Amino acid sequence: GSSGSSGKPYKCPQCSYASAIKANLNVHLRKHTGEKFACDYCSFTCLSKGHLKVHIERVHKKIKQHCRFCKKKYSDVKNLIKHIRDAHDPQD
Ligand SMILES: [Zn+2]
Ligand SMILES: [Zn+2]
Ligand SMILES: [Zn+2]
Repeated sequence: GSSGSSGKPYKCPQCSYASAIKANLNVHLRKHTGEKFACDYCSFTCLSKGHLKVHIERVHKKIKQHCRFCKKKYSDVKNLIKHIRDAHDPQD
């Protein structure tokens, strides 16, 4: 085999786990982490829901949007909903 000798230097700070590879320690620590809260507007993720609120309140507040029925542009997603409820209503 082309692999190196035994010893498992890369060790977990939280449990008895060890490996010979840094990527195996990185992947293992993902079990010990907190909850991932994802953004509703981008691929962003956070371990703190209060920082995720600030991310949306700064990055995705008064965000440009378009209608899925008439392709009209809108200045806020909340303004687009009122347009869909008036012009494209679900009969419910
Ligand atoms: Zn561990
Ligand atoms: Zn985002
Ligand atoms: Zn529309």
